[PDB]
Amino acid sequence: AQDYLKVIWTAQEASESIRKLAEQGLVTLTDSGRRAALAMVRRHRLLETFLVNELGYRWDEVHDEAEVLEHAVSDRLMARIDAKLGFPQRDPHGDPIPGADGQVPTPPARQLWACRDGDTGTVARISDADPQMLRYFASIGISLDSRLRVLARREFAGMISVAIDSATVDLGSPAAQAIWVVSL
Amino acid sequence: QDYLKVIWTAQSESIRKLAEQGLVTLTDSGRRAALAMVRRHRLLETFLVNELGYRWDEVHDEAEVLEHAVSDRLMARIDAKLGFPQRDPHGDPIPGADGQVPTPPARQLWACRDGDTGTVARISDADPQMLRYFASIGISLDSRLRVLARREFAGMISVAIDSATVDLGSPAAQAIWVVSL
Repeated sequence: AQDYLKVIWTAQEASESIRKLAEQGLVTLTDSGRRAALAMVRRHRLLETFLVNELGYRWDEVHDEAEVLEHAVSDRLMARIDAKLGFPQRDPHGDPIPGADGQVPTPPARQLWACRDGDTGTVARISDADPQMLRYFASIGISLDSRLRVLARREFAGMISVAIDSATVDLGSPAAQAIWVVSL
Repeated sequence: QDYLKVIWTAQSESIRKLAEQGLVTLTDSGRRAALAMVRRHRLLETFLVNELGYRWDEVHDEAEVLEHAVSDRLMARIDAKLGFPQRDPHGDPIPGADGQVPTPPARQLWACRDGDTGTVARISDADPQMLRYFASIGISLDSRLRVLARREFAGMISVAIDSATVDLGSPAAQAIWVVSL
């Protein structure tokens, strides 16, 4: 039932259990659903950061693991992970790690598809909904904090070329439309 | 399924269900499946203590639950973190990935006789209160001991530490294993 909270919430970022969340005064996300979904997101993202940074994972596999440990990790263990991790703020993908209060440090970023020619920015967020995408960005050089310079906006070709802190590369419309970037 | 561990440490109808899986009084695949869970609930304890700053006596109730959610890749990478842990924070030997299991000719403390000396190497984590007792009186792994007075009745034994002299009861002394050198 709690698997849809990190969905209904992450939408702005099967009815069986939907009528079961509202059975807890939880759901139309009310005031409690925000902190519930934000807590579960905190656990998931923190697990991603821990597996990647400490246990030497790659940012594409790290998801399918944390989707089960979230239902077997205590709050003590989670707080000591958050302590060892340096109290982080973001995924290895750039997904913001909220605080225990509802901080959710969202960065002022728009999608690489929303940019135009001559614009520059820093890769602050990469979508994780598909590991092949993260494998591709690992293949090129699109990591976090990478600085991109948009060269060509060919909407007719459904592409957009960018320059990377290294070389140029051509990214498709759905490719460069996951990856979020902060301007200038 | 947790019985796989307790039947391995010493070596109802809950054990027959492992003969159903072809595991048990341990078979080759049975003692090879106990090696798994035993590596889990051991690498997990030494990871909690050594990396995430735990303090024993409360790593049991955690690893006993994480053991049912750790993948072989996760366990192998934890082992690669520690690199390459041969023994529990309580003293239980980490079974080698091949299945060697280090060799500790270790006797009980109560089973020792008067005058015997030896390095302690394994402590039971069944009772965390007992672990806090062992921490406060000053006994931990690798501290040489000397059986001074094994009193068969009523359940007492006086031992000399290298830190002292402790009068340990039988329920306590039945939780210390010791090698002799």
